[PDB]
Amino acid sequence: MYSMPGYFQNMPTIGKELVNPNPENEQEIKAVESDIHESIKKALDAGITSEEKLNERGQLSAMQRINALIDPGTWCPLNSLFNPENNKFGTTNIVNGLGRVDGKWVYIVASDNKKMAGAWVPGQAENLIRCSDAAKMMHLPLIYLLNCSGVEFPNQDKVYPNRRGGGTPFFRNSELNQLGIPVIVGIYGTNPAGGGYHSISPTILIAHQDANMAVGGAGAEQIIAAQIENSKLKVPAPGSVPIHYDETGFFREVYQNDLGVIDGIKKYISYLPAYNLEFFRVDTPKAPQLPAEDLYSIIPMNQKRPYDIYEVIARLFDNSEFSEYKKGYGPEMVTGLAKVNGLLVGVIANVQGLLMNYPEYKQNSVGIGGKLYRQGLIKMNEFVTLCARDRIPLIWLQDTTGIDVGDEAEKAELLGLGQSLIYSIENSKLPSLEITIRKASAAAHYVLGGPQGNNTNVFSIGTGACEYYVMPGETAANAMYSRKLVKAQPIIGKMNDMIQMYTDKSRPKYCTEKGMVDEIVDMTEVRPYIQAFTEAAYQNPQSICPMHQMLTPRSTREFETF
Amino acid sequence: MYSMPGYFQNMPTIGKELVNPNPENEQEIKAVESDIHESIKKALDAGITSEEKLNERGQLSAMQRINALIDPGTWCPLNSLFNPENNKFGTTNIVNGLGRVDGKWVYIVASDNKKMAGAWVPGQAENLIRCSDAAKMMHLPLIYLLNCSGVEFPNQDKVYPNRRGGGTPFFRNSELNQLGIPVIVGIYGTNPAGGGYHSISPTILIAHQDANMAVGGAGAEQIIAAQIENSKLKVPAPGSVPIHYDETGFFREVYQNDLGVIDGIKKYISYLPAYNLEFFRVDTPKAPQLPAEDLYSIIPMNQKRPYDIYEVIARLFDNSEFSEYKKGYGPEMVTGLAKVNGLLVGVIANVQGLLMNYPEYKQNSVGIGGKLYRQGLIKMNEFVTLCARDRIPLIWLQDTTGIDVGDEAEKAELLGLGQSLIYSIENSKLPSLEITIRKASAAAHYVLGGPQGNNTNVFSIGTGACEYYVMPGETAANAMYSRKQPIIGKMNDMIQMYTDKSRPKYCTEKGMVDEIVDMTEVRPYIQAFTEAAYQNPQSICPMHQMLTPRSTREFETF
Amino acid sequence: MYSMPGYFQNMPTIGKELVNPNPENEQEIKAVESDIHESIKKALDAGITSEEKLNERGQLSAMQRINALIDPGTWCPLNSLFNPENNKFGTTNIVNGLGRVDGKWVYIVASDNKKMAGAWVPGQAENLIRCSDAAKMMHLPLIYLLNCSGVEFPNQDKVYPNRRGGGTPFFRNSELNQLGIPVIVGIYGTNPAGGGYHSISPTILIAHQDANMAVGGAGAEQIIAAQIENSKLKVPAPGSVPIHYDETGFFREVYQNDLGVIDGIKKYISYLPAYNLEFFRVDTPKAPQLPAEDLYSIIPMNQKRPYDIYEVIARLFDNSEFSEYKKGYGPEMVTGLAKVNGLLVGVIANVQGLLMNYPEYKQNSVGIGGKLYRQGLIKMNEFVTLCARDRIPLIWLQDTTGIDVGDEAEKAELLGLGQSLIYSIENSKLPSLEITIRKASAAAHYVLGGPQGNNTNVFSIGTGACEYYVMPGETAANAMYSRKLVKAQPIIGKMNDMIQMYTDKSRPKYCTEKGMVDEIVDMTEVRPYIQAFTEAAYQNPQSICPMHQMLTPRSTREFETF
Ligand SMILES: C/C=C/C(=O)SCCNC(=O)CCNC(=O)[C@@H](O)C(C)(C)COP(=O)(O)OP(=O)(O)OC[C@H]1O[C@@H](n2cnc3c(N)ncnc32)[C@H](O)[C@@H]1OP(=O)(O)O
Ligand SMILES: C/C=C/C(=O)SCCNC(=O)CCNC(=O)[C@@H](O)C(C)(C)COP(=O)(O)OP(=O)(O)OC[C@H]1O[C@@H](n2cnc3c(N)ncnc32)[C@H](O)[C@@H]1OP(=O)(O)O
Ligand SMILES: C/C=C/C(=O)SCCNC(=O)CCNC(=O)[C@@H](O)C(C)(C)COP(=O)(O)OP(=O)(O)OC[C@H]1O[C@@H](n2cnc3c(N)ncnc32)[C@H](O)[C@@H]1OP(=O)(O)O
Ligand SMILES: [Cl-]
Ligand SMILES: [Cl-]
Ligand SMILES: [Cl-]
Repeated sequence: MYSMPGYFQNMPTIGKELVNPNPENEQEIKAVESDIHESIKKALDAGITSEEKLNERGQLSAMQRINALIDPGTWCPLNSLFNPENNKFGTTNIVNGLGRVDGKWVYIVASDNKKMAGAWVPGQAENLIRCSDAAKMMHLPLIYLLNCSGVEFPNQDKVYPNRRGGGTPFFRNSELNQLGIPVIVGIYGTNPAGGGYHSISPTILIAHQDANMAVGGAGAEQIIAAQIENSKLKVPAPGSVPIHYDETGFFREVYQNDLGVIDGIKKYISYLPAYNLEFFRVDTPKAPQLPAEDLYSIIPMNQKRPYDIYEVIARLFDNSEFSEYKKGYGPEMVTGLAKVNGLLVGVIANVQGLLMNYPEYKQNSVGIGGKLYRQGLIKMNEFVTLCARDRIPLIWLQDTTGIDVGDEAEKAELLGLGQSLIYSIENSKLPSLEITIRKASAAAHYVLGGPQGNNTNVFSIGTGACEYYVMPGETAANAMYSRKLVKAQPIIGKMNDMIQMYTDKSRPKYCTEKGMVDEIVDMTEVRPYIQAFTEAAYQNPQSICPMHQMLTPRSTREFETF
Repeated sequence: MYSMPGYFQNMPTIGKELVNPNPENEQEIKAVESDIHESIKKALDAGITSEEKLNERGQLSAMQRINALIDPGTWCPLNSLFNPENNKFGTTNIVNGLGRVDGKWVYIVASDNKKMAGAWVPGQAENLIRCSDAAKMMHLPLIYLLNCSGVEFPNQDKVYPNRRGGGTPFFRNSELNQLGIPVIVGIYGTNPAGGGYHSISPTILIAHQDANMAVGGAGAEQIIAAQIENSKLKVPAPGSVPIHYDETGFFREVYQNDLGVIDGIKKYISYLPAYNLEFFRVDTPKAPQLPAEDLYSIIPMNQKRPYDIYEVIARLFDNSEFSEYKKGYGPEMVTGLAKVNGLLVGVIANVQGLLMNYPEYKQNSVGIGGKLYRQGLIKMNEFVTLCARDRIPLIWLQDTTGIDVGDEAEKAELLGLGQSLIYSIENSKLPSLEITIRKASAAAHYVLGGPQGNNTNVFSIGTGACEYYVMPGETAANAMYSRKQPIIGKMNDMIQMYTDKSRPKYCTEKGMVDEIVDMTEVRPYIQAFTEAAYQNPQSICPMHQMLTPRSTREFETF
Repeated sequence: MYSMPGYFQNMPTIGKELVNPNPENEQEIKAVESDIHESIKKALDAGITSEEKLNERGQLSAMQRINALIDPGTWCPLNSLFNPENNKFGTTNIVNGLGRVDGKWVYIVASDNKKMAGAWVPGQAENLIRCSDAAKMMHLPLIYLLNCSGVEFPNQDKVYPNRRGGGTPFFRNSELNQLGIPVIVGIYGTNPAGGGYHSISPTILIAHQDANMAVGGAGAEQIIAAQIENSKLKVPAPGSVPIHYDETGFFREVYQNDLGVIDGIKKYISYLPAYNLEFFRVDTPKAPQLPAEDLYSIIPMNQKRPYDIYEVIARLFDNSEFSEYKKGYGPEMVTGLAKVNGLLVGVIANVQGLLMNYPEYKQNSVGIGGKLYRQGLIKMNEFVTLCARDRIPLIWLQDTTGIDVGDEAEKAELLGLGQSLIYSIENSKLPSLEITIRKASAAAHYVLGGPQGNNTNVFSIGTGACEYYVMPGETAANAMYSRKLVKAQPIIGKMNDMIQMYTDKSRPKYCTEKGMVDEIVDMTEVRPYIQAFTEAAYQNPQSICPMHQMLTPRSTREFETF
């Protein structure tokens, strides 16, 4: 039932059974993961109105609405801890990520109605753009579970104006619509002004019977007097159901309770165009042959230690199968085709450890795994270009310390080749996933399908072993202060300040808090995200290459045989 | 020598000669303007290495490089005071804006080498994106005068990572290239890592003979020892001319001094495709019939005072001519075609003052100028859609206090119609200029061709009479605290804080508006924008195939 | 003054000095060329009104207007002999091709006012579409020297209706405009209805003082009476200058005579955006090191004879330099980068002669040059894909007898690989030139950047040694009638009818008459056309790859060294 099994089935298998577990390493990784989960929990529960109080007066929390909406176990939260401005509640007042609904993947945004009635808080605008961007790049339906009181008044200057403030998503919703990507909103509670526009910008509007959307809402001693004297009229909240259902017909449908709204959304989701993924499969979905739990021993928290990348790839992709492009050329990178629930993806991943007698442009040299050289860069360039032609999404597994430096490296074209890769990625036009296994550092972070490719990277996730910095604090301390040491003790103070500050500001939690990485995910959650991404990417792709017309597999084969 | 003079020449003229100057108003506006210029000056001069010291060792400052590059008097700086993170030096370490080069408009980005050798500072990445974005939307060549030491080490966490950090411009440069928009870099001084990529991402590389671009540069007591012992070798800065000219050939050309580099850039700029603007003209360029200085009396700093928008439009556009679309329908807005150096633009501007017997969906009502109603919204929708079809760039003059509120307004479809306008703008696909005359407030700021339309708004500028807020502090204080003595404290805290954080300078510092420009600089920017937009447009509507003028005429006669 | 001389300058040189001329071969080719020129001459001079009579009453012929418009010696006519419907005059009543105007290449269409006042004749619509298509694909300004009386009344059914009839160009002109490509028209003489629309559809209208454009023009015994009684009024031809200049302002400018109109057009052409080609050069323009006249000896008219393709490539491209991609892999094809007036092009060309010990999927086999095999097809696929990424236009030199047949070939994926190439070409999105050196046959004609790629092939030209057929008449005779032999003299009659008919209908002149190839060009005109194409393609390209970000040269180098 599949094309070209000779190419796409029974690929080389990779990975060993884990013979030597590392409980202490596992304990270190799980400690990071636990801290993320506790922080996510503490953040979701924060706010003046609890889930309990919400339920008492007939409303569901953001997570209850999501869990009601999605197929159980398909929640891939993104930006859970995103809090670039340090809001007290620890979030941006939206919950967002990928969920599956009766088999259809959709991007989900839910207003956190526990916190200031879903108000726009600092950082929210940016958070929201990352949502509509992901949807845009994947051509994936965007679902708003809206309960939004608009601009948080004290912070208006940070949430109301500017190119990428609270007004932007409404343009982004129109762009999704114009690109042919539907937006569905469940309207809950009071949605004035900023909330109103969030209500009116989507394609389909499903309202709670008590909900409203409006250009403006109901919002010294006389001021208190006027309030009760203007409340005794029982004048209705502007733009309630009798207005936007009965008069304007802007609300297409109206339900009695939150779960009704969710059902309405489900119905409209069921209307949306989506391939049966079977159409794009080259194999029946198969689990990896090696357990993901091993990743807790395989990927070392001791950043000085290498590890075999193949052991990671064997645990993330179907059947631990892998079809490497140009094995032996560019030994610092692994580039090859794999399968995620039967679907083709291109994988690009750093190789760790020492590389004897390499790179070829240096005499008597040893290459450092995690670094990028001429062959690695050209190989990736070719591979990205091949995958682009073939409409094969790229998954980048980053663990990098940069492109090789020095005039020998410069003469090898390395700067040009790294940028050539950037060019290749931008030319690819396909949605891409970036997974930071450990190190995201140097310009290599950018060129390795980094999140700086705003047209291609849908989002990025990291494991608990991950860290982000320009370069290690010690290298940066030398780079920053060495010459000032020769100009002239307060300067060595500054150097230790720097080494410390680089450690502090490169910890997984901080990184995702600032959004350098969208989500820290458990080692056992990496594949689930890959699966969510790949299936979302193949749901309604905007371009097709028939398998028998794909070049990547052919060029791969030829490099093997010729 | 022009198509359809019956439509495009001798349009109705508008505006009166200013009979009653307002010296006190003028003084208030000019005070704001003076404070901007002084702040811009103080910011450009800040940094450890002065223009003087730069010149002594053979280098030009960012502004010297720009002024050498551009036709004199064509500098339209943007983001002069942009400093969202409050860097001490007051800037993002880049100077940027529109300049003209031998008649060709180009977007210019110059590294401020006065400050940490042009290092990436907090806010810079965002600043840079606004540059490549402007270029992208206008299909305008982007010029880098590069002197960039890469990531500022202490602030690496704010300048190195993330979707829109320092790595983003390199993708943006590839996108410009792939969209067919050339990037030209003059490479100066040391450009390692972050600087290297800024050097290598553009289309054309012109290098100073002492310059370098590299993946990585040269960058307890032993550390100082190793330095002098590693400096005695006189080992060359990685990726210098002998490497990137003589070996890789990545530097296409190499010059002896800064002005040589500038000449190289000029030569390559001269290679770039550009219409003679005469091609798109419907008239010979004419100054307005009324002086711009009048704007200092016309546009009131007293925000409670109205003014006649037509008096502004008469002073910004060629010959004070204006061809209004649907005059009398949607009286709260003026929408119509005008001319900027002979080129057609669509103008959309708020009308101020009371509007007797309006809106039509209310009994015995008076409409507030600066607000948006059913007819205004539909009219703008139609006008934007018409101009889009006709490939006519839109210039929005904002002075707004929002769309009308209340259930009567809701039944009039107002929410839907504001969003419909957002849809129309996004559908338009053309580059657009937004000018905040005074008030940028409410969702109206967004729908009136706001900078939130990231695919259409190239950038936005404001006059000294401008201010940005969700709503006035007093209205916000009621909205925030009404339902709730420490509470009246908070309300005055809010009214004050809204005043503080809505002043022109603050607004542009945060980048809510890209530049505060002098009243006499508004037209120059309009001229820069329009001419840049018509230089190499990606789409054409022949004048005789334009709908806007036809539909306009028909509304007048039928 | 150029990027990366190490890659782009001092490429390997190719080709030998011609030691053994072949005068008889030369004579055979030049005979074909002479017949083309005579036919083109006879066609241009045909019509009831001569150039002499035109000049007497103040008008220029199409060729006079073109020659006036263009830089001398830059005329590249296309479709000179295009006459699919066999019109008596031998043409489609338009003259078209590429001309250069003060350094700017433009596509030119001129109404043949010698023939029924520039009326729409059968085949014209198609001819016109090829013009707007070329302009569209190259993003090249389109110039109309219009003198058009609209639909030829007796042939209205063939020139007026249908998806690709006389109304289509007006839509095509709007599409060019919407794509950002300007159309300039010089309006001459009477242009009613069909002519009117041709006048009004362009961007810029320059009128002759006596010209008109109109929805409708002035057009038993009483009918003759009404004519003189309706002519005595001296009622002006509808839509003359007083109307379309003085009233509507549709004519932007008006000139006294034909050369004035041409000067108007020149002025507006001077307004058009165009790179100085220096911007895209990687070298200073250099002539080939070997003379093109040699082509008359090199390319054999005896179709059974091979020849060295390198000798052709050495004579068509700058300095006889060539940078071959994957030399030794896919030995049946040459694919590599070359220079045309300093500008990078990708060249793909058939290798002729026997290929010992090939293809690799057959035991004890000899490959036929001119045929396509696994490595050739994969190589081309890669090369096209590489050049697409790099924004390097492709020039295909076709001399082909098809992809290899048989189940061995089928197992080698040949069908899929040929179609993969079609996919690659369509993915390339760049303008492409196709030159038929000799044989355009089999599906190979299609996959080798054939004119069937309506989004990529701007047009196609052929030498006098060229010929087009599905397969040779003798092979086709067997294929058609062999089985009808076994089933059963009238059948061998039919076989000779076929062999003859295939010869007749595959001669260069017939081929271009039908438009299978757009123009038969002299051996010494091939490079000029390449030069016209390349410079037009680089004039205002819609996409750029910076040289230091180009992959083709890097991947080429690596295949050479690794
Ligand atoms: C261009 C766009 C501009 C804008 O968006 S302008 C902002 C317009 N927004 C409003 O008018 C909202 C006024 N709010 C209500 O009516 C809000 O009670 C509401 C009607 C929702 C919600 O009222 P509830 O009775 O349902 O109370 P909740 O538990 O859901 O939350 C209310 C609580 O959250 C906080 N809250 C709610 N909205 C905001 C905001 N916006 N900012 C800061 N804090 C907020 C505040 O502590 C509120 O207390 P009160 O003021 O006493 O009601
Ligand atoms: C992904 C990309 C990552 C990156 O970009 S990593 C950053 C790589 N950058 C470097 O290695 C630059 C090291 N700098 C030099 O060699 C720099 O002297 C330099 C070679 C330029 C410039 O040296 P000059 O001798 O020309 O001195 P300048 O007046 O131009 O400015 C130097 C001065 O500016 C400041 N400066 C310069 N660069 C930086 C930076 N980057 N951060 C903070 N502050 C800086 C600093 O006070 C410097 O003093 P010293 O350290 O004593 O030289
Ligand atoms: C959807 C679009 C539909 C259409 O285009 S409908 C066609 C509308 N066309 C007309 O009405 C053209 C009528 N022609 C004139 O007025 C034409 O004399 C004319 C005004 C040009 C040209 O008249 P001239 O006096 O300049 O004579 P010319 O030497 O340029 O050529 C005229 C000659 O060409 C021939 N001719 C010209 N036009 C046509 C056409 N169209 N078909 C066939 N043959 C034609 C014919 O033999 C003509 O002889 P007359 O009929 O005695 O004038
Ligand atoms: Cl790097
Ligand atoms: Cl509003
Ligand atoms: Cl074939």
